[PDB]
Amino acid sequence: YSKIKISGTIEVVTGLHIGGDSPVVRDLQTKLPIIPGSSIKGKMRNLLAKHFDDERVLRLFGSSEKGNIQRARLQISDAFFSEKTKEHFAQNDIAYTETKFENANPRQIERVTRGSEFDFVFIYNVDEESQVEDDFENIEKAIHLLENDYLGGGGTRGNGRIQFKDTNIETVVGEYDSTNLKIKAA
Ligand SMILES: [Ca+2]
Repeated sequence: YSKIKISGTIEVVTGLHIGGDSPVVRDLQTKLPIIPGSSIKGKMRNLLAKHFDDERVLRLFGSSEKGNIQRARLQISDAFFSEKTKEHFAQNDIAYTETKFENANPRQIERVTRGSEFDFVFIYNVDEESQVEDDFENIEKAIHLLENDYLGGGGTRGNGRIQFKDTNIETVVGEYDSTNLKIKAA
């Protein structure tokens, strides 16, 4: 048994709207935009399932469907608005959200602006040492699929594109040697 921490940055590539007229979802303590763990997870899971419910998907993301309750190896935090974004956007006078009319019948839609970065954390639970590499390959695949799709609303009109970067993998509990694990971007 071991826990492996995967951390890095999610960068908004096109305006991101994940909702709670239509405000974006926020961290209740800071009032800043947040990318909920369940949004990231839901898309990774769906995209990976669609790529191959399939045991490689299930053991990674779990299932609460009737008769087959398997626990998730992979836990996905909320991704929080980074300090670096705060400092950079503040100094250079860049908007971190903005509100547009949709495409008094138009809805008013807020989005997180491109260049906004969020710190993310995934925790991987080593329930089976022999499966870690295949699992990390599948996590990598899921991230790639997510980068070629979108999060949130307005996806099919171009919104919600994101990019993962500056990822780091550390064994935080246990002796599993994770130094050879790597999430290859693109
Ligand atoms: Ca490492």
